[PDB]
Amino acid sequence: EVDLEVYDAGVSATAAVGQDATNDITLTIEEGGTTLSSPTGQYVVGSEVDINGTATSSDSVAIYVRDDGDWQLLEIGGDNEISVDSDDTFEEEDIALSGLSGDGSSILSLTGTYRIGVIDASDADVGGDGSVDDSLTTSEFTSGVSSSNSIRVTDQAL
Amino acid sequence: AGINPVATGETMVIAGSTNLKPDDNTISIEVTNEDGTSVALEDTDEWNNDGQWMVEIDTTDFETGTFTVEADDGDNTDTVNVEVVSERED
Repeated sequence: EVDLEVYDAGVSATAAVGQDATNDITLTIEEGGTTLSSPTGQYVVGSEVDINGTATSSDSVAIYVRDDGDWQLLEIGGDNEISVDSDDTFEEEDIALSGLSGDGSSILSLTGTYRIGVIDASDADVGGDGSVDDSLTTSEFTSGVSSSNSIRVTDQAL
Repeated sequence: AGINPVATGETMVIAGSTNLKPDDNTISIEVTNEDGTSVALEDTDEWNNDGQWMVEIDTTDFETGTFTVEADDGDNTDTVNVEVVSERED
């Protein structure tokens, strides 16, 4: 819960901290459940896949890969961020997960079961950086608004 | 109390104790098989002033064997083993 308090007309800004509010109004705030939709379950190594999901209460998001260790970032874009529309939805289609420079791409380039997660770009950085941090640990990824899904990359078929 | 083997396909729960502030902190739970492959990841940050936090995990895709559950609060790590079985005795 959070409240807005109006004060008496003519009161100064500095002095208004002392007197009681003439009136106030309260309202509640809730978090946003950002999540991914497209990359989940089965996946084919080297195949280009679409990325989409919801990012309510976020403006930019980042994608990380995990396998018994820290979350590694993928260089999907130049800024490593995906913009969020007015509908709280983000999408970046036709990206090659296994064809990226980041260590997460190399991890996904070998057949097996892994985890892929999405995090807020604002919560992505941990040192005041203007861009997304390269690596985040489990605690940093979990603390911020984030979600994860189980992925399983398999060999190609012809 | 204690450890109870879980028949695969149903829902399992874990109850633990912590001293951290609920809202500002969180507990990360990782489940791995015998080979150590990550099979389930869960987290929570809601507990009352009793210090008890409960986490629920699905056992549909779990194999049979001594799986490992690891709880991390960001500062310390605790490990435990639970025998996932196809069916229990009752």
